[PDB]
Amino acid sequence: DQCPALCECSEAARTVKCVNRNLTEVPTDLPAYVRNLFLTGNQLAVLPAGAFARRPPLAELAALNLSGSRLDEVRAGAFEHLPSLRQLDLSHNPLADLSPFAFSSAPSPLVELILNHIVPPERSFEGMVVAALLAGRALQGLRRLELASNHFLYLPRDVLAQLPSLRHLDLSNNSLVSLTYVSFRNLTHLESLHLEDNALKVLHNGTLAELQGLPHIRVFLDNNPWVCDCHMADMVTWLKETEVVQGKDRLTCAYPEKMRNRVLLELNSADLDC
Ligand SMILES: *[C@@H]1O[C@H](CO)[C@@H](O[C@@H]2O[C@H](CO)[C@@H](O)[C@H](O)[C@H]2NC(C)=O)[C@H](O)[C@H]1NC(C)=O
Ligand SMILES: *[C@@H]1O[C@H](CO)[C@@H](O)[C@H](O)[C@H]1NC(C)=O
Ligand SMILES: *[C@@H]1O[C@H](CO)[C@@H](O)[C@H](O)[C@H]1NC(C)=O
Ligand SMILES: *[C@@H]1O[C@H](CO)[C@@H](O)[C@H](O)[C@H]1NC(C)=O
Ligand SMILES: *[C@@H]1O[C@H](CO)[C@@H](O)[C@H](O)[C@H]1NC(C)=O
Repeated sequence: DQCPALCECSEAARTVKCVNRNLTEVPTDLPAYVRNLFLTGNQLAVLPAGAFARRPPLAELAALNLSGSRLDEVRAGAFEHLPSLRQLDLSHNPLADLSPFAFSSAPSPLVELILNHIVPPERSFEGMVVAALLAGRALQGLRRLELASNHFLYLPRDVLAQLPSLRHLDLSNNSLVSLTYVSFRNLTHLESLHLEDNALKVLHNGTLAELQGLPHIRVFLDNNPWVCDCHMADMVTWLKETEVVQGKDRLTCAYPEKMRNRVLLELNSADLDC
């Protein structure tokens, strides 16, 4: 019941905030009632196994925000003994060392995992993150996954295949160039796909047909360097026909120079040349 030093607590809101206080470790005496825990703006460095494990357990803790706390290492079992944990945010931490077992018929309770801007200053980083996502099949109930701003070069096919509860996937502000060797064909449950601010030049017929087949999907494609040549014709025709693209009026050509900033929806065959 008390409230740890350097924290603010509310029994009524079941909320604990230990924010911008330069904590170097997770407080040991958190009250058992906590449902929402904010540990942002600190200097944690490393989160060890069982960093939140207590007796009695924090059995009500459902939302945990560790954003912007200079974490460079998250070790195996860091989140163990948190049977109610639904939402975890590790964004804006330079995670050089994310254990493959950081998050792991007995799946993790996690539903939402927010991992934006986790890439440390320049062993594949994307590979390390994917391993942590897929270890033990622990992330079965995961419905929302955010992986913005990570310098990722590819859309990881294994994540789409092996997290089939996913409803929301954010890969905005990465460096994706192509979707050619990834299939969206069977992603029934996928409701949102954020691909804004990548390096995509064009979408090909295969991709377009796959997306068109999904019952719930909303795709975000703004601020990519689209190339308005003859290879763009299928995508322009699709864009005119589709309802799955959000804010489709904003999509513009980056190249060639004579088409720069032209709206894709307005383009006709005579504009799309090679
Ligand atoms: C985790 O805590 C952070 C830090 O307070 C929240 O960060 C804010 O996020 C909003 C929406 O993305 C931004 O517009 C703010 O400017 C952010 N502030 C900072 C300092 O980064 C973040 O929303 C929290 N997430 C959850 C799920 O609690
Ligand atoms: C936390 O650390 C930074 C860097 O030393 C400092 O500027 C800041 O004042 C500290 N925060 C608090 C609340 O004292
Ligand atoms: C986009 O990504 C780059 C690379 O991670 C980053 O430095 C920048 O802050 C990001 N933009 C936003 C809005 O976060
Ligand atoms: C969806 O299709 C991919 C191949 O494109 C396959 O690996 C994956 O298992 C499929 N998903 C399900 C739920 O069967
Ligand atoms: C319905 O709308 C909400 C808010 O726009 C969204 O989160 C959800 O993904 C949508 N659901 C489906 C099934 O499209």
